[PDB]
Amino acid sequence: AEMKNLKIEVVRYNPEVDTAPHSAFYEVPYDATTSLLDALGYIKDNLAPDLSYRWSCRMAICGSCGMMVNNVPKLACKTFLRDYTDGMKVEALANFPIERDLVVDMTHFIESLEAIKPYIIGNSRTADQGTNIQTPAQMAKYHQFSGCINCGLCYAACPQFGLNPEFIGPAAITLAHRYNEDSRDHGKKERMAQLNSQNGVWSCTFVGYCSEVCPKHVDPAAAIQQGKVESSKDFLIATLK
Amino acid sequence: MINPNPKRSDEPVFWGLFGAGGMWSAIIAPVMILLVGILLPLGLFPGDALSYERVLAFAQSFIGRVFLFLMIVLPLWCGLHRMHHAMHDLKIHVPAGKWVFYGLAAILTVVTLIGVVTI
Amino acid sequence: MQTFQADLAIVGAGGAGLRAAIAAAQANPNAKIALISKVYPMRSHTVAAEGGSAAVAQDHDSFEYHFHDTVAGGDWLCEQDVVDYFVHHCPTEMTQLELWGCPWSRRPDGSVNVRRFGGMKIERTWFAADKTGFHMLHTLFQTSLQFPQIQRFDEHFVLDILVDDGHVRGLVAMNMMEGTLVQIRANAVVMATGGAGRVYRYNTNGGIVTGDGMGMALSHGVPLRDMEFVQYHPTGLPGSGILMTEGCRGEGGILVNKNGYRYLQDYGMGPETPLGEPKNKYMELGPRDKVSQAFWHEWRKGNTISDVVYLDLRHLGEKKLHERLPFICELAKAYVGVDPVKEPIPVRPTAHYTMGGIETDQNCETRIKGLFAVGECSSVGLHGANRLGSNSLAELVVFGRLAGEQATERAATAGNGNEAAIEAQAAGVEQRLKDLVNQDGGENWAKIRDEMGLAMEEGCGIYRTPELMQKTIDKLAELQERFKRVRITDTSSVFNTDLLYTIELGHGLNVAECMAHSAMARKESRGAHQRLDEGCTERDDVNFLKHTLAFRDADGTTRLEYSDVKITTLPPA
Amino acid sequence: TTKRKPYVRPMTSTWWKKLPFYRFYMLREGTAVPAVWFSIELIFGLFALKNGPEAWAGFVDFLQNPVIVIINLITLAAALLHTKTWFELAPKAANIIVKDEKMGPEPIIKSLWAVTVVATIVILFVALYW
Ligand SMILES: *Cc1cc2c(cc1C)nc1c(=O)[nH]c(=O)nc-1n2C[C@H](O)[C@H](O)[C@H](O)COP(=O)(O)OP(=O)(O)OC[C@H]1O[C@@H](n2cnc3c(N)ncnc32)[C@H](O)[C@@H]1O
Ligand code: SF4
Ligand code: F3S
Ligand code: FES
Repeated sequence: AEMKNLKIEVVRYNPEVDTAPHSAFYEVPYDATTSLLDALGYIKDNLAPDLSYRWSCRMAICGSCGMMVNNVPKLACKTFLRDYTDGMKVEALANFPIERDLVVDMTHFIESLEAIKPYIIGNSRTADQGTNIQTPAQMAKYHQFSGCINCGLCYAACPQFGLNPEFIGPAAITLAHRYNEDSRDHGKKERMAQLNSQNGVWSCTFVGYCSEVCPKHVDPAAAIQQGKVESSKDFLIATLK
Repeated sequence: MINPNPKRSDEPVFWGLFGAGGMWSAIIAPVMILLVGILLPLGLFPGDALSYERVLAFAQSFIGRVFLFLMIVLPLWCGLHRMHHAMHDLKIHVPAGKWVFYGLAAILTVVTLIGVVTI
Repeated sequence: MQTFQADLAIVGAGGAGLRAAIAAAQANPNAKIALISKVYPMRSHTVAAEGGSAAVAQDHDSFEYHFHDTVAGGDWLCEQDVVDYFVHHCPTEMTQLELWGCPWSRRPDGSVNVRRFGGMKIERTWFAADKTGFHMLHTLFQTSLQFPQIQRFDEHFVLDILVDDGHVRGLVAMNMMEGTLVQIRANAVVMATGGAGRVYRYNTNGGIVTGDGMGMALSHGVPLRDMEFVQYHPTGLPGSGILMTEGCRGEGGILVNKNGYRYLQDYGMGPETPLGEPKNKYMELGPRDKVSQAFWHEWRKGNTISDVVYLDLRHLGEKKLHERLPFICELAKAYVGVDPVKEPIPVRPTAHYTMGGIETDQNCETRIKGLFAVGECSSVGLHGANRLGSNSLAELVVFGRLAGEQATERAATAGNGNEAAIEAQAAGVEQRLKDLVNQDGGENWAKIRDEMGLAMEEGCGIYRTPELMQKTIDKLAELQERFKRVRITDTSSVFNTDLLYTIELGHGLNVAECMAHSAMARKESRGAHQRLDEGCTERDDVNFLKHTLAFRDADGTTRLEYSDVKITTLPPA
Repeated sequence: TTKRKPYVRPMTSTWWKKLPFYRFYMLREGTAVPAVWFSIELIFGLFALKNGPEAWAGFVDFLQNPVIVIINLITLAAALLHTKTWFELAPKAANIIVKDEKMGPEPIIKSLWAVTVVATIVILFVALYW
């Protein structure tokens, strides 16, 4: 047959040449299976070979994809042009420094996530002794908070993060929470120092956009909140003794 | 980049009151604005339910002084919390903003505590 | 070039690499290990694994039944001394993953459940719903954060390795953000860079699985073992190639043609089983290849739906679908528009896994002293002519650990090398990068990419013919000429993916020629490698029970050698 | 010297004006103004109640204004929105397992609305039927 075309607006930036973001427009063929990631590949194949963007897996599990689409944080490989016939506008993932085109400086993300210690601490059990015993009951305590693919859409959601780039973030808070609530760990006190910081849970105002854009339904807003409970118990504890 | 030994904050105190305050004004406020803000001045009540002698007969009882202090003070510590943070959100720099808002809350808290031990 | 010293470098932060980094940090607390990758470690292809991972667990299993299931599943091309070590260490590494917090799906009593894959009579695949790769790559990446020994070089694109007098000495990588090169000196290097499945037009893999680690080993005289065995996943979404786990059949799911016939009984995996109870080795849980081949035969008889077949799971139920196939549900819903509860899912075979990889002994060392290979990039000789589904992920951590331990010893007895020689190698990578940047010609790399995919798909497919193979050898050698006329029109330095993809393609051409030449030479039919022509339509243990080694000389001729299969207890028959 | 140019996008005090979800979030914290105004009001009526029926009659005269009846109607709007939204967000602060499954929030939002209905009925009944 004959494929339709969509005027896609993508936000370009080359730090060796521009003084700031420089917009563009590309005619992209499409049908009912074409993603934004399919479009970015096409543009780079036939329209602008110098166009850069992160990607890999193509099936919404890797998390490199992240970028704004009509000012919504979303994964390109799960965004489809069929829904943007009246306009589209890809911008590099919000609240992050832009390094080039659709790629952003994820440094603060990785340092945050590194700063809460996301790994089993204090369990002397050794592989010979067989596995730990943990029910689906103990597992349902944290299982939803474990599906995070470190994509970053919620940092672009969160207006607090935009106002306070020292805020450790929804993801990072959810992850430290995911280990607090695992019956196999014994290192909650090694994490509270970060979570009790002003840049901890207490920089979160329950705006709730984070969980709304999560492509894996982790509900970070639920983890943090539960962390303010906990942070508080710890406040209580410490203060009262 | 990111600190190693950050200062444990103090927000779990305010957040505690703002929590308590937010939950009181969610269950009780709706009926309180109905009664006091609408029925009372519209006389939409049977007989002398909301008449000066009855309201003073209630306010002066023990259960009334406790409820009138909670009705006033807990939503204060919840609203003024939210304002404090609305400020940051709106990028509005208020000097000693922690003192202004929370000091207003304690000011009014004392002022209402004075009131429920009666003038 | 800026230099940094390391006790060992590990290229690739997949499951394999990362386990290697851990072990290597855990074997030498004072080591300074350099783990490098062109993508942040949690973007590695590992994250897309949905089935499970294999290790003997139940009381009625035996290392011998896994041993056997792997040897036989591999058409006896397996180094039986390697497969022995493998199944004997799978239990300890799945357990060690659980000790690190991997959320393995559980039996009600707190024990780890197991389900059935790859045509293994006794079920022994551990899993975390159908997200198992995802839970396994993160458990490892997250657990690695605690070893200061591990220094990462996130989004460094490793260009080449430095070799001299038969020993490896470091590597040259580009800092992808800065566009600068960097020298990493270290006396063991552990390749862990994945398979080469993107050399196919339609594949199951992410955009980064372009083969770079194999192609580097080609350039230093290391030989890709067994590269003609490309396993095809039987159930991939049409067009996208997106993978639908087997765990759609280990849960009872069925494969039907355009007549609703469960055609797979008609091809030696009869009789048909009842909707209710799937039985291992039969029907939709058949031999991998057969389940793919049978698609081809159905397409001959005209029994495909216009061309797909159908994977029906409706008779699975909401609880079971959403508790053990959540991912599969949403994937169907978004890329083909199908509820696995209302409708059936259109699928067909898709290039998936590269059996072949860098040749390694039983220590994952290659012929070059100090250079090791582990993971999908390697061929430690575990899968022979056909990988047992759910054996791959176990490989990553069983041998990942080994590599990590073995690289750690090797670098601790290595002894120095010729500095002027080494730096002259480094200077040699740099020059070559410049020659590529200044190369011109007005050839479009992307168009070469697309043809190389169409050729591998046409000549190195499910069934193979000397005429089409020859045509793909011929197409690829034509493509090798055209690459030299590619012009890299982008000259920037900050995250220049125009340059990098061009580099990944030149690895693909090399690795793909190895596959093509290796298949054209193997005049038999074994495992994934099936030949329609006369005298090559069956296994030939007289003349070909031997590994295919492929080398590449500096004149760009792709030469083959052959080596013997270690047999221990299970003689072919 | 590197060849980078980490372009930082700036955030305006009007960030919430863009996306609707953001706006509903300002609105939901906006209910903070009518809630303290009502607590100011009650303090008035308190100290009017103490200064005798002369002052209390002044107070009821103010409540009738009726611009103050519109404001106190807006206040009854705001307090509902708060209740609606506060009830949705409370359950997330809990992590509860019921036979191997994280539950909520629907069973928690259901109970909170049941209590306020009962509190509203018992309060309307005590201040009016006597
Ligand atoms: C694709 C796939 C594979 C797969 C599967 C499902 C899909 C869609 N399901 C499986 C299953 O159910 N059971 C199983 O046993 N295996 C399954 N597989 C196969 C398996 O996942 C893979 O074969 C295996 O996971 C490979 O992992 P590995 O550790 O070997 O490495 P990788 O994850 O593929 O990542 C490669 C790393 O190398 C780095 N890299 C690549 N090129 C470079 C260069 N040039 N320079 C530096 N680093 C490089 C990557 O960045 C990454 O770190
Ligand atoms: S919670 Fe969701 S949005 Fe946030 S990082 Fe994790 S997967 Fe991404
Ligand atoms: S958007 Fe922000 S304020 Fe908290 S709930 Fe989410 S991190
Ligand atoms: S491709 Fe993996 S997240 Fe978009």
